[PDB]
Amino acid sequence: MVKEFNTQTELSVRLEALWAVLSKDFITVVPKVLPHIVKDVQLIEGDGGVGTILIFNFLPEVSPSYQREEITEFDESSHEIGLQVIEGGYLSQGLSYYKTTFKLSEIEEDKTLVNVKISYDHDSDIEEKVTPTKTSQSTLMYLRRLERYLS
Ligand SMILES: C/C(=C\CNc1ncnc2[nH]cnc12)CO
Ligand SMILES: C/C(=C\CNc1ncnc2[nH]cnc12)CO
Repeated sequence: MVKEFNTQTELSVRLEALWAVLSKDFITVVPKVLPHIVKDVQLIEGDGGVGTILIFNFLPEVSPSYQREEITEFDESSHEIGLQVIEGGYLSQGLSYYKTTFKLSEIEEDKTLVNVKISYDHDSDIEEKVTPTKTSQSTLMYLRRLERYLS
C-alpha cells in the first residue's frame, strides 16, 4: 500500500521565479542543473498541464537509461505540481509506485517554502538507493540547484 515521505526546504528566491522554472520552464534547465544525471528532457504528450508526459534521458552510463514521468496534478493558484514516475527510473529499481508533489508558499518576498510529498510503494524488500530518505535527498538537491540557477 502507498506510503508517504514529507520534507521541505526554504529557498532564497521569489515564489513566481521558482514557480516558473519548477512548473513550466524546466525542459532546458533540468540537464543544465543535473548534468551528472540528466542528458535531456523530451516533452512527448500534452502542453504542460495535467497528463503531460516527459521522458528524461539519462547519461550513457546510467541504467535504466531513462525515466517516463507524467504531470498528475497542476494547480496554478496554490502553486502545486505533482509528477508520477510511470516507466523506468525508480520503477526499474524495486519501486512499484513513485510520485513527487511540490507545493510552494511565500515566506517573505525573497523566501519561498517548498513542501515535498513523496508517495511510494514496493512489492518486496528494497535497496537503500530507492528508499525515500535517499530519493528525497536527490529531489532536495535539485531544488537547491534551481535556487542557484535563479541566483
Ligand atoms: C520536472 C520537475 C521535476 C522532475 N522530476 C523529479 N525531480 C526531482 N526529483 C525527482 N525524483 C523523481 N522524479 C523527480 C519539476 O521541475
Ligand atoms: C533511477 C534514476 C534516477 C532517478 N531519477 C532522478 N534522480 C535525480 N534527479 C532527477 N530529476 C528528475 N528525475 C530524477 C537513474 O539512475
